[PDB]
Amino acid sequence: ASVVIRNLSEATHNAIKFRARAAGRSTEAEIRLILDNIAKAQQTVRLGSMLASIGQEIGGVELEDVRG
Amino acid sequence: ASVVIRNLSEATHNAIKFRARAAGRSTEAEIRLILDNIAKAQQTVRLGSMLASIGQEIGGVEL
Amino acid sequence: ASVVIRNLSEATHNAIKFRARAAGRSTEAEIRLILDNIAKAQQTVRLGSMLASIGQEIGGVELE
Amino acid sequence: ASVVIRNLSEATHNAIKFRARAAGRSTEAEIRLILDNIAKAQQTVRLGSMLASIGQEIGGVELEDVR
Amino acid sequence: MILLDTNVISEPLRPQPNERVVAWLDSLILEDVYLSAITVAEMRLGVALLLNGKKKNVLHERMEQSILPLFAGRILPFDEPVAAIYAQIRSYAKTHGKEIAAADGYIAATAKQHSMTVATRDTGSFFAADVAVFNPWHLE
Amino acid sequence: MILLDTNVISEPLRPQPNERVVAWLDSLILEDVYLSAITVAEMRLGVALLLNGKKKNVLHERMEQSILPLFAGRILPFDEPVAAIYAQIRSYAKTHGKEIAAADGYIAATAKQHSMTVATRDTGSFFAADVAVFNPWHLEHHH
Amino acid sequence: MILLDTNVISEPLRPQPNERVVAWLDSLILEDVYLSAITVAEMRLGVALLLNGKKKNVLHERMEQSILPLFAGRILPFDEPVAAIYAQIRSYAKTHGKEIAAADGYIAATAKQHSMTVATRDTGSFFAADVAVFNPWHLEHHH
Amino acid sequence: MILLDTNVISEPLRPQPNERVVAWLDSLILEDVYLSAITVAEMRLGVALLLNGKKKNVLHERMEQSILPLFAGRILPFDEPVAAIYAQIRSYAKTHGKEIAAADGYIAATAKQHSMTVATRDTGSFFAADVAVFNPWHLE
DNA sequence: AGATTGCTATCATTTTTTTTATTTTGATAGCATTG
DNA sequence: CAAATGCTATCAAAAAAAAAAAATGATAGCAATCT
Repeated sequence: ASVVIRNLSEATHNAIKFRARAAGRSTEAEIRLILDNIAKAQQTVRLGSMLASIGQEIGGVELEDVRG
Repeated sequence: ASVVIRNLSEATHNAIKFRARAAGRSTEAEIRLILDNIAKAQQTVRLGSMLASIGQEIGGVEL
Repeated sequence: ASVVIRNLSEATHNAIKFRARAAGRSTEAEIRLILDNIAKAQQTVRLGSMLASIGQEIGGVELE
Repeated sequence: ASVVIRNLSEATHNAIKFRARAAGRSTEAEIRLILDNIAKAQQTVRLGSMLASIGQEIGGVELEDVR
Repeated sequence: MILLDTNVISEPLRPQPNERVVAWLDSLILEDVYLSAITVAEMRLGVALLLNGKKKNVLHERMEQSILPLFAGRILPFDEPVAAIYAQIRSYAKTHGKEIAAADGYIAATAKQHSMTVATRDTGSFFAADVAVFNPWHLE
Repeated sequence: MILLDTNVISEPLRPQPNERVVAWLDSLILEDVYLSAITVAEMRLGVALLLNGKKKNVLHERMEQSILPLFAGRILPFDEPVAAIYAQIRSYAKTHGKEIAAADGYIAATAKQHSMTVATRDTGSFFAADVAVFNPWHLEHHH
Repeated sequence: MILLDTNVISEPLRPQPNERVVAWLDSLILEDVYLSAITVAEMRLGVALLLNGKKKNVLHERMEQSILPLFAGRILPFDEPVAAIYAQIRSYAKTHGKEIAAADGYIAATAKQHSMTVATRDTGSFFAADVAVFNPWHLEHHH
Repeated sequence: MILLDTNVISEPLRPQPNERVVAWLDSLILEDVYLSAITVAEMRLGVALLLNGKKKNVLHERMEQSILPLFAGRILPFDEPVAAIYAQIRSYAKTHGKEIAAADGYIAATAKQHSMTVATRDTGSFFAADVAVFNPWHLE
């Protein structure tokens, strides 16, 4: 998954370029991480693993189909 | 003014896409706005000087 | 059809204007709706005959 | 005031003529009334009279200019 | 509090409509008769499934301008709460030998949430869901 | 909607309220009438400056327990955006001779943003603000 | 936003739940996932039909005390508007070949209204409804 | 936190800006400095009352793209709650012999609302309004 | 016989609806340059 | 190295402005009724 960002404030760019150099990363890598970080923040719950647990707690079910 | 982000975790991408629409803005505007906020937090403006200069820049004013 | 209402109390008018806007309608549309609802009440629709009519009109159908 | 209600379906219109007639009045008198009652219903509070009372309660006050 | 089932509301529209059902529908207070979105969806589909011609077009006209506007405000939605009822009604009957078609269950659960009286030609399904029913093909 | 300035809402409370005005206030739908936080500031200050005694106390209660609560949710603040309008309402007035005072600007400015009508006894200023005004003291005629 | 169809929400609860599907559900942000009232019904009935025992009691609890609550406010009713859409989504598909089962039409129709993407293993039907579909059982390619 | 009275926030712009005030504004953490819409209103009006021209045009430009955006989110509105405070502040001081300009009152009230230390060259008023004050014309 | 009522009409806006440009995203494709 | 970066590009859909059409809100003008 890739995405472009045009018309990015030239000041903002340097600020990010700086932050990346400060850490030992490339600018792209730094974007990836400042992004991935807030994303993990939005992740209040992981539906998949959540339902799975419920599955494992009961040894798994097999609901009837019910649907013409 | 241009940056390309590749190999981006399709999911982190989801998270962003999400915060984007929820605030009614394109995903791009979102990145742009996120990066923009980072830069602002990394910056320490010196309010006095910053004005003192805009002042001398126009010949001085009074309000 | 057109209808003119004159000598309408100022307040009664303010009030209607209020209802209209507070519901996102033009005052004119508001009054139009009001009078519409009243007609609606005054009337006792004959559901059975209503349909059987519409059906006899279109040669009858069968919507399963 | 005055108001003209354009594009009023003849159905509704006839309904209102009927109503008025039945009620012993003119259509313009009927609408005026129908609206009045509705308006009366929204008139929850009467700001003037409401404030007036207070005035009458403390025997009126003259509040300093200030502005 | 009367809830028309698909087969009832659509009876008068038929070729040789049953006059007993028409008479009954003609004895109701429209402001007391409801419809399930599921039922309106079935009617709308019935219209939409017609071969193109003047017929399909006039019917649609009426359906939207004359028929359906009479129930505006009373076309009950099938939501979460009602979905729980559905589950009970159907699971119950099914596990006791009486089958209840999903189609019917939907109306049934709806009627059941507002204690309404389902009007229908096939009363079996509803007696089973413990819902007041009335077959308009009869009298009384 | 209508924005009531200080002098209009003050009238009823006076010794000999102006009949015509009160009547006008009476022909309104409360939920349509609003107040600028500024005007509320004034009304409260006008009360606070009285001499200590029964009148003041009673009026205070009436103010907080009766009047204002009727306007809950409709007392308009003078926020950042309103400030822009403000700066323009006053500037435009100065370049047309007719000056507008800060206080009046605040009220006007507020009204303008929300595109409202100011009900005041001193329409004198407000017209220069390019905002709709109405003097409940005067009469109403043709258009 | 995405609309989960019965069979996906069920996958994890099963014996050897397809890993690829569980992986995809975790790559999701709850507030973006919705359920159709129809689907909740199906789930709720699928539980009710199990033989009375311990398994059914627990599942019923987790179901109503854990799962579902997580979609509070994001459970879509089959209201009158949706019906109109349903009417077209089905008549259309028919006079085009692939016919759609009412149940699937309810879900599609629902999704379409809010232009959502239906997540289902049985995509073979929905695509005929002009609604975006995604099979988490499959791999992502996207251009 | 810190609320800048109108005179302080506008000093740096004056012809021969006082260096003690500039240097203090430079020691502050922007994220802790606020402005009252009232103050922001006079700032903007100050710019409006200038003869259309490069000076006015640039001042405006800078005022909207460079200055105010720095306070975005920290520009306190004058609301009902504040109005009450303002009324107490002015009534007390006034019925005690210390006139408080309605101008200053709006600030002192805004400040007294969220417990802030007002920065101004007119310390006298604010002391009387019972609000933390600081004269950036001095040191410390 | 003066006020009311029923119907139309005038007219300067508002408010919508439809067309016609312009910008922006999405999504990923080149190309020369470090874990 | 091949994988990763930093930039510029493509390119087909989405996502301000100009024009065209309704309504809306205010009365204005009469002939035919009632008081």
